[PDB]
Amino acid sequence: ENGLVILVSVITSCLQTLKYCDSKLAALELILHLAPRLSVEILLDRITPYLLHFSNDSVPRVRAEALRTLTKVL
Amino acid sequence: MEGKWITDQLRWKIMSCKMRIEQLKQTICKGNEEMEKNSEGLLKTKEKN
Amino acid sequence: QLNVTENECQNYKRCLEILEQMNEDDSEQLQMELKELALEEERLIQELED
Amino acid sequence: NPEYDYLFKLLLIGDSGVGKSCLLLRFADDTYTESYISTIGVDFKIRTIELDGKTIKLQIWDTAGLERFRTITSSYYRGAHGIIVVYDVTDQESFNNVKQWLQEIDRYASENVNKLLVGNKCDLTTKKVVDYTTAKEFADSLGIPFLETSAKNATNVEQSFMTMAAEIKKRM
Amino acid sequence: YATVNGSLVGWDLRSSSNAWTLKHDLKSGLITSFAVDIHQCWLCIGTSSGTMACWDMRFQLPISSHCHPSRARI
Amino acid sequence: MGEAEKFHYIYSCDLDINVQLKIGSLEGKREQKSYKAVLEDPMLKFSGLYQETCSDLYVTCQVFAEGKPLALPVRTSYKAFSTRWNWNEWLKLPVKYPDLPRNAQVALTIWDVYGPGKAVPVGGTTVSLFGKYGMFRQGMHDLKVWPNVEADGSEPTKTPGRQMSRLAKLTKAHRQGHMVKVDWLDRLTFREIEMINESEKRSSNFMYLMVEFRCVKCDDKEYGIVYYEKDGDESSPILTSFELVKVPDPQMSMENLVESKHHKLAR
Amino acid sequence: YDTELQALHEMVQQKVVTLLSDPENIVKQTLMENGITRLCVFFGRQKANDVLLSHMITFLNDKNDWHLRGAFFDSIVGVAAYVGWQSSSILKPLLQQGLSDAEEFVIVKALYALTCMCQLGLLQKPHVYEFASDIAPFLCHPNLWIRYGAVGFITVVARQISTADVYCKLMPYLDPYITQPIIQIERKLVLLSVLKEPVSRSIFDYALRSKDITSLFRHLHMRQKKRNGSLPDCPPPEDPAIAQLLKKLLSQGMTEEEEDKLLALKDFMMKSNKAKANIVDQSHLHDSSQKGVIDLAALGITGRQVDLVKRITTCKTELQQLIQQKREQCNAERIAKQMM
Ligand SMILES: Nc1nc2c(ncn2[C@@H]2O[C@H](COP(=O)(O)OP(=O)(O)OP(=O)(O)O)[C@@H](O)[C@H]2O)c(=O)[nH]1
Ligand SMILES: [Mg+2]
Repeated sequence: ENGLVILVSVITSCLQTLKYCDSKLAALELILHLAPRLSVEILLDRITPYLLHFSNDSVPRVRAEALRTLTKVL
Repeated sequence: MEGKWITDQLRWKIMSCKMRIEQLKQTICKGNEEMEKNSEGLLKTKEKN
Repeated sequence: QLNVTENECQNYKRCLEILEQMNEDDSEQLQMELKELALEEERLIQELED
Repeated sequence: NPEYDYLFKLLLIGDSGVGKSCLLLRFADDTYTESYISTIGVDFKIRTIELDGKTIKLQIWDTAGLERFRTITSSYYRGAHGIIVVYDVTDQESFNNVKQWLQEIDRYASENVNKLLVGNKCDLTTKKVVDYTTAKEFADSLGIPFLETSAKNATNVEQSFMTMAAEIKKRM
Repeated sequence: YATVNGSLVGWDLRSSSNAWTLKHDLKSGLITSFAVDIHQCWLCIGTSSGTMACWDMRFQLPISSHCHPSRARI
Repeated sequence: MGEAEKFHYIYSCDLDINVQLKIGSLEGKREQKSYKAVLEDPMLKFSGLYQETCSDLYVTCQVFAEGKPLALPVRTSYKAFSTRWNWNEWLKLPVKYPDLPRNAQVALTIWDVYGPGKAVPVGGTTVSLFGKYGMFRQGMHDLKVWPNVEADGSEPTKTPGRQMSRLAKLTKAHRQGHMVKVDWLDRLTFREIEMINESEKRSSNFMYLMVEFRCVKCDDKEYGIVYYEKDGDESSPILTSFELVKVPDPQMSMENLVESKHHKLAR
Repeated sequence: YDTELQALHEMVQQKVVTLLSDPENIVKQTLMENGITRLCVFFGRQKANDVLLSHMITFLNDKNDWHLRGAFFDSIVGVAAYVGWQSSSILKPLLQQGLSDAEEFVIVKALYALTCMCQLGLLQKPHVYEFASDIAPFLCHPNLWIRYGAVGFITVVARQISTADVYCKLMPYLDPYITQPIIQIERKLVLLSVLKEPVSRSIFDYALRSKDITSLFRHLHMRQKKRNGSLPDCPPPEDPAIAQLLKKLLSQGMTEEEEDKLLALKDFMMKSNKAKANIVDQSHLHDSSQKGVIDLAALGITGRQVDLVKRITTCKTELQQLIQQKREQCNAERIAKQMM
């Protein structure tokens, strides 16, 4: 999990430019699976900014899942 | 109530038994209908065989 | 409140009257009725097992 | 044609277990049986009758009443000159669904198809729940003829088809 | 095509699979000949004992089996 | 002679209305009345199985996707049953067509009274909401009910609702008019299907819950609901050049959200 | 901490009120089944009563959605327990309203809520007996959910009260609906096995469904007086509707004992009949739903069409496969129908 923060910025660098609902949902699944394996510093400082982003997503399913993921991560 | 409670436990023990007597009776009645059905099925299947 | 409490006492007193006025059922008389049915149940369970 | 004057296609519709099959068998074969064999798909029997001096060949069609074998679209109403909506007089739900069955008639049958509300099982007088007045008022509001028939004891089964055949003939 | 062991197989040529298979009742007889409806609605199988058995090709189930009165091969 | 052959459809993501499911009838017999079990459990005599031929069953419809429920279960309104289970009730589901993913199912559980404050599942059945090529299911469907279990909403469901199986479909196609009509042949063939059906009734204790899906109509047209996502036509303008920009960066000209979170918490 | 804690309480408190006033009942419903009792800690024992509980109480006014009325009773026990005894006064009339609901599944939910609130000691001592008196007639209700929900309440009440109160207060209510007065009625098995037969569903429905239900019970009450000797004789019905209804009831098997149970349920059936009649007045508007047809004219959605006679997203590819299948099916039917 020491190298995980290197993979996290691979994922989070995609999230502001995703187009399809499936890739925004898969992006959310990844965050949820990695969340227990990252430090609270990575969760709050790095991943929360990108869950509040999907909360403002155009797709209602994406917004709905962003909150559901955020709740489980926090 | 102490006197009625004792007698009322029995009144339930009796009534509860009655329900098991009824059920067990009809269970035999159903258990015996499968006798005539499956024994007759046994017969017909033995002549058929 | 005094009326409610007095009514409660009247109720319990009446029920005490009913419980005392009725003859306490003979446990023996009901118990034989239970024992006769216990014999029937067991005699039957044997039949069911067969 | 020397074989017959008119050929009327009659259709029997209604809920499962109302006696659509038994009415058909009581009319075409003059038989009754308690053995229920849910109709699937479509069946038909042919009986030729005498009516007003004319020879009428009736092809009476029996249909599945079970929802499991029914669909929204229904091809069977096509080409039918008359439709018998059978309900079980002992079964209120069957009578209630007559409205549903009439909507299927209205949207799938001919615009001028003839209709007939039949309350079968009138021989079950102790179990009857739908009164003759309740059904007669309902049928009269819609103008469709109404009979209470019984396939079990042949009560009024012939006249229900004779009525339909006569009404269709009056229409032709 | 019909086979000696009672299977009347429908082989699709533009594929390699069967469109259908009809297991003829060899109690009836050996298939000697069969005919198919020009409307492709039903078929009739003629057997060596005179049985001619009909199949509904729309539903693929047998519907009739009339036998010759002398049980003469078809 | 016939209306035209045009296929009309609406995207599921464009039909912003609640899904509605009709609960029709529950055909079939229940698990008899095993009086062996009642001697072991006396509470079992006080259950719908043993109190009426048709207990007043109810159905709960819940929509699941990816093994998770999309919203709460919806229950059929009370209907007193005497000789047949026929709810005939349209249930407005808490999910809309835009809300439904491609693997959305409806898990339908038939429930019965089991003593005070306890419902037992009579059976369960699950059917996918979209078909094999992503069209919302239409019309009347008969679903296999799995005895003594709740409908499973997991992916894949262990209680799928979808000889008589094949024939019923052909029978429905015949009744709708899709199969060619041949009177002499239909008369003979359906008697055999009836024999098959009766044999299956006696052979198995199967139950079917017939359900119906609403029809989308506009100007007497029929629209199928096909699964789509908004922007599903946005074929990405992908281009294979790497003359200067060898290493594309997706976050390239994007707000730094970790700095804005910090700005919002310090300033 | 006191400021941050109160700010957090106000933030959550505003979002719960926002969700309890949602335009969709499913949102209000969803909020109740997830954690409304857990959110009571943010409101506090007093605002949970003043704000949160008052909001939930309005859910019972929704007479066109029984699911919301049922969801209120599934969650009222947690809020009532949290608010404490000050909520028993406001909820007592609402719980009685829940027992005369138009949907019998809301009665079962109200019965259950009463059961749980009795288990928790939330029902005041005198109010426990008033609910027992009103719930006793359900022991003969044709609906088994209601009948067994009533058994659930009565057994719980008997456990809460002393054995003296069981014989002296609760048993008097149960004697009409019990074949044999057993003091062990705290056990579900004991009560269930001593129940009398319920009113027949058919007979119950005939009486319940009659428009003149009030005049029916008025007459049925006089038939009982002749039975009880309180009258020398009972004249036939004075109204042709009651005459027709009474002969329908007697012919359909209405026993003298079912008349007595129907008279015990009289209060429940008149209020329940009244609730159903109120909703029916509004039901005249919402009739198109029963028909299986959706009309697009209410939204004007983009309808699309293809002729079946002539990256890529997964849904786009799958549409083309569906349209291909549609073209093939119509062609197949056309050819098949052409051969015949
Ligand atoms: N007493 C009585 N019973 C009848 C009468 N007609 C039919 N039945 C019974 O009801 C059953 C159902 O009758 P069917 O004719 O098979 O009913 P159906 O309308 O054909 O039902 P489906 O074929 O499934 O649509 C029969 O098996 C009989 O036992 C009747 O006139 N009187
Ligand atoms: Mg039939």
